[PDB]
Amino acid sequence: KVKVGVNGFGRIGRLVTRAAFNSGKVDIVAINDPFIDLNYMVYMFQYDSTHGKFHGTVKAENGKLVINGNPITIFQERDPSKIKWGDAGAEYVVESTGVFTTMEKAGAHLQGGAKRVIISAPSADAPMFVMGVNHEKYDNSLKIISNASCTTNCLAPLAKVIHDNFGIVEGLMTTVHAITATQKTVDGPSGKLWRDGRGALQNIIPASTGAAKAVGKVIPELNGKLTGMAFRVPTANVSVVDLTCRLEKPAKYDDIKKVVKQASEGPLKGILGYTEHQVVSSDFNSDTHSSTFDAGAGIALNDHFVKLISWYDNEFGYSNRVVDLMAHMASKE
Amino acid sequence: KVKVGVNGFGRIGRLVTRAAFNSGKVDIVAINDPFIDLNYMVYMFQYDSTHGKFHGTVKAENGKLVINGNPITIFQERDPSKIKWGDAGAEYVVESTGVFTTMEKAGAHLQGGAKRVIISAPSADAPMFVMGVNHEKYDNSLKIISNASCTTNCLAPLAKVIHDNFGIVEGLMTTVHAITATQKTVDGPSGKLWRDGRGALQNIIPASTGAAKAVGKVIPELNGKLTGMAFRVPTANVSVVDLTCRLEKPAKYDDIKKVVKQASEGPLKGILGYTEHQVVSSDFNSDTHSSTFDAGAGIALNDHFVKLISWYDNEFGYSNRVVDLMAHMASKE
Amino acid sequence: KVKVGVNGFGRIGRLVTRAAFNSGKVDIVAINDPFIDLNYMVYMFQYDSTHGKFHGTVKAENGKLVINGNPITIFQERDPSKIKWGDAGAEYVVESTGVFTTMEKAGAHLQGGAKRVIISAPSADAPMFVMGVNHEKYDNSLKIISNASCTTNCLAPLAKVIHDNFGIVEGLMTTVHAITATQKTVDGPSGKLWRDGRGALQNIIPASTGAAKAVGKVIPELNGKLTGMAFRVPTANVSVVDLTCRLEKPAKYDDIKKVVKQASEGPLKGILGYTEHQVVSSDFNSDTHSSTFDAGAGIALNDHFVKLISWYDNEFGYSNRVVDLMAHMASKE
Amino acid sequence: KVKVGVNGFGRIGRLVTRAAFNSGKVDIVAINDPFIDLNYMVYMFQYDSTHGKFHGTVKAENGKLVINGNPITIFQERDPSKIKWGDAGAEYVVESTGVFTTMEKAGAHLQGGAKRVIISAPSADAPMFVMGVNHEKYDNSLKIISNASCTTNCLAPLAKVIHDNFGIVEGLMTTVHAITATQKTVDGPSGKLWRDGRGALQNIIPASTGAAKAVGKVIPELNGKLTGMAFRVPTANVSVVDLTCRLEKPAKYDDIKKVVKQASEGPLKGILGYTEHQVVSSDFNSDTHSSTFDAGAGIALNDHFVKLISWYDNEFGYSNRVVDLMAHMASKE
Ligand SMILES: */C(=C/C(=O)OC)C(=O)O
Repeated sequence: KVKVGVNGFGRIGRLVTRAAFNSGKVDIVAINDPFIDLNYMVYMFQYDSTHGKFHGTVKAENGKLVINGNPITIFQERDPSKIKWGDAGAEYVVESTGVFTTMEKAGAHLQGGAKRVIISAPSADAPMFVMGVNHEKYDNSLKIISNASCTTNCLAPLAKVIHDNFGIVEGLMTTVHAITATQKTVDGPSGKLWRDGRGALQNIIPASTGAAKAVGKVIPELNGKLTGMAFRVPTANVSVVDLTCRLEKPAKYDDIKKVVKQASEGPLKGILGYTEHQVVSSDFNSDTHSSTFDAGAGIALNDHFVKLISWYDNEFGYSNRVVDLMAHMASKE
Repeated sequence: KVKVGVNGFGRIGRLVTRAAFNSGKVDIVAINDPFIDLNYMVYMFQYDSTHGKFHGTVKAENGKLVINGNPITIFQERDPSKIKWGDAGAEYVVESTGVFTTMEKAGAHLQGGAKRVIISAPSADAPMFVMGVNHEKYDNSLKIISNASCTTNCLAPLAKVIHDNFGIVEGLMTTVHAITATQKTVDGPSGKLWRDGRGALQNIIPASTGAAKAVGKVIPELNGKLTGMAFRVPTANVSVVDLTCRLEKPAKYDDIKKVVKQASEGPLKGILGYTEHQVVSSDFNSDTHSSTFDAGAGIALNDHFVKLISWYDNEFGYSNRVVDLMAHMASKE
Repeated sequence: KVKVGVNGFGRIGRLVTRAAFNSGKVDIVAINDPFIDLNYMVYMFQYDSTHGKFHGTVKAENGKLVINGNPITIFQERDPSKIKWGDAGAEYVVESTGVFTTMEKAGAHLQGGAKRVIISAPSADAPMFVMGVNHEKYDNSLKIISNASCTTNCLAPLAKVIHDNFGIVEGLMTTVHAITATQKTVDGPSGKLWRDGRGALQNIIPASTGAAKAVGKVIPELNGKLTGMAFRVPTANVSVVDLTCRLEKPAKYDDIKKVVKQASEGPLKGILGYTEHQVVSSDFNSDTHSSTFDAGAGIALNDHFVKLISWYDNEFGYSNRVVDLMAHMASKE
Repeated sequence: KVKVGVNGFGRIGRLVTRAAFNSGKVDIVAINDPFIDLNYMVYMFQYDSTHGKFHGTVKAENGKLVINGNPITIFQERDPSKIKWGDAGAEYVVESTGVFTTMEKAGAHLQGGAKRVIISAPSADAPMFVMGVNHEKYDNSLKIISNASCTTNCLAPLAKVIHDNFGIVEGLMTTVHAITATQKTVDGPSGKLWRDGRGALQNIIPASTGAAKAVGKVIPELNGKLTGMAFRVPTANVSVVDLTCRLEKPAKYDDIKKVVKQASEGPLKGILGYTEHQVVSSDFNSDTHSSTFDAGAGIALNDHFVKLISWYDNEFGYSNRVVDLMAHMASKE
């Protein structure tokens, strides 16, 4: 129903576009990317190494990108304040470039005639939302908004269920993470973060992340009670969260499984998944959940100290939540 | 000095053999493998995808394996009771097939005339040792010994230092582990461990391990205080330990750093390393340490709750610790 | 309509089974595998790293494997002679273990009451068929038959169109091939084929193949005019043929492209594909074509000396041809 | 003896530097790179994922890079016309950025006081050389020179031996090539070459190359008689040439082995290699040959039509030829 514009046609930009057409929950009417012209967009959207060929039509017709017969207006504007969102009829804009994450920069989209702006990344100052955790706190007064990180959309729905039930005294998270566009194929320059320059095919690579800490802004009761870090490993897609956490109320592993499977079939349905199957990462390729709890993989030392494992397609899970949020925003207009 | 026989020319057999000649600490004089003919042994020892071409000479000469000029006796004996280790003059036998890990099956090497057996794997009942942790607890009465698991040999020297200075109340360990010979190139049969059957190039694979619980047996104070699990990731070699633990005494991160660094210079030198460098996994390929503490990669929630990172070359570190163990058993005969 | 048994639930067995239900061209009524129980068959069939989760339903129910509501008799017989194919109504048996490839060993399925046997591998003596090339030479006298290799099914349809139109004086093929179930994760034992034991993730591995020479059996006019070799490379699936051939009659690259495009739209449709798109290997993952000509990747030196590139999903292409071969066999009884 | 400056501290710039210090054939006195400051250089040079950690000493000392006690002056200029090579005393400049490969752009180094420039890539107009093939046609008049490409350096020495002895009438070349710094970790923008945009870990990627044709410039007799293409595969390093050629004089395979072994032992020593071992790509990691002919991997259809296989470390071999070419240039001053 709501008409959407996407700034940036990267993995997130294209996969949000793909998720909008598959779910039908929003309508993509404009795309802006200064480094990908229209024919190149046809090709980049049609063919995907990770998620296969688009099931649908995609063609260049009279200067438009046409997907499933729906023409999309294309801008090639390096400055966000110069994108005529309002001319193209784009009410919400997905800011997915990764370089306009502050409320000051992301706000440029309001100049072109856009009413609301969703940042597809963590934000220093924009209010962060995670579907099924704190989305119901959104209101019409917020015009610039963040959907947090993929890792945050994994840990947070799991953290919520475990806090609400047994209470998290303190937790340390490791994410074993698929490679991303920011890494390099062979040892190369990554001036800010030296490890991230090292060959992504050859290396387990330790990285910093604020994704755990950030759970404290979508679940305030956990503020200052979570942090962690990442290992980038050589797979194309799908990441796993490893949450090590002390609970204050006693929790048998079967209890943890009981409450998580309850949440998965009830209000967190389609956001937090549950499985007892002998799954590996490629089993969650193109899986739309934010988080799928892996019963068999985790381990408890005692009733108050556990290791919990949850899978997430860092590409497809996150992109589907960016669509799910925009549909909630538009239901509350 | 002590004359060693190796059962099984697998990854461990060849690299134990390789580390022997490189360190000179022991003298290899026999190999038994019944699926690998002498000519094939030349090639498999000469060429290594992970550790590069053997720096030295290897040839098949008059039915022996001649490495740097030292002729080695070759057996093709499917049954260990039937290997004449004594005739060949092998004081110690390394038991590296991974199927003779119980004291009963391992003992067969004594029938052939060997006096001692080192098991290059965890054992149900054979006594386990970790260099730098309980190797002095070894005495001439023991004739069937285990050198534990490569993972235990990474976690133990770190647990020891941390527990010595701060006390470990409890810990949960994740190891992000390189692929091994037991895994498959594509989805294949692993009847008892369905996940280890899934294609190793495609998948992050969750796995059970006893390496953390095993640390209870070489540091008895830690018995019942540690467990863990592993992820298999598509890299050829080098693995990392992620120890989340609670300490009863306050430990500022700079205090954890000082003590581990101080241990690495002192009694534990060459077993536990210390680094502040921006390292990635391949920086440790063919590194002879058991455990290298990674200062920058670790993170602390607070003075009591820490996530500590240690690298290990699961192939080369472990193989050097088997050679080291046998060296120490010789210094006390 | 024709009722089919599968011997071996390996990569080919399961994907032949998957292709039978997806296409609906045959009915799988029976499977034999001595190393894979009923339960484990549910999991291996349902979850696939390469081709994703089975679209449809799979459960164990009353000792039978139930796919899309169709029950399947499960045998655990090591000896092919002793499989009661006739009691379960298996008229054709797919011999997919790759250890019963001779007409003598393959005949063993007729003992248990099967009428016809399709070896899902090349055979030393059994007549070999390629769909769209020589499958019309099949008749009812034949009971033991081979569907050739995945590589022959890629090369033969292209070779046919090139020979038909311009005449192949001679040619040499390279296949750059994805990793298979016979390779090793780390340097391991491969006594017949020393290169094939070197670690499949680390290495480009040269290999011998008879697949180019076998095109001489399905197109007798090319007997003695083709040979070739392979490189194994670290991808899970999808391979490519590289055909360097001399042409009798003069052929500009544009004429080659026309006749290949024509053949792909006409009598070789669904078997030979044709594309001018900027494709890469993963664009053919789960592509059911035997052979897809890549127009942009090929190059001519001159009107008589050219290099032609053709993609093949070595798993899913070949598996669909086995079902197509059996369906054509049912039509001619 | 000759003093050398390196423009660009990428894979080629660092490994030429590494080869200069290990062979001792030239002295690196200066390095320019605008995106990599002094302390970053110490790290990127010290630790290499492919070639291992540097064997020697490297430190930042008083604004100079000090390698094995030799201090190196570190520029940070974007416009080569403004590097003060003269003042640092760099007589030869290695132009290794990839963006200054024309005589006019590379000529900019002469304005800074350098006397000659070696382009470490193919050039549109600068004369190209391959050591062991046409390097003796260099003379003191040439101030701007190209060292051709890693692939040309592999094909040219093999093509010269085959052509000197049997006569190359026509050849088509495929190179199966390791991933490079121009590729992407996941599907990403590559506006001029769309296939090079697709995820390098997931894909066999066809590509154009002028390497086989360029052989016609260093061996004028084969001008217009060679061309080829490439496939990029997911390995970190080491590539292979696949040469399908037709000969004028008859050549049994054993005659081809004989004359290639002969040239590898005699005047092409250290440039062209020869082996009969069951080698795989990793067996050539850090191998310094231009080309190693793999006798067992190649195949003949007949005495006039053969496919020949030659391996090359596309990073280390090429880097060592750059040092060698500068050693030759210094000798003819
Ligand atoms: C072709 C190779 C392959 O990938 O097999 C699964 C074939 O098997 O027929």
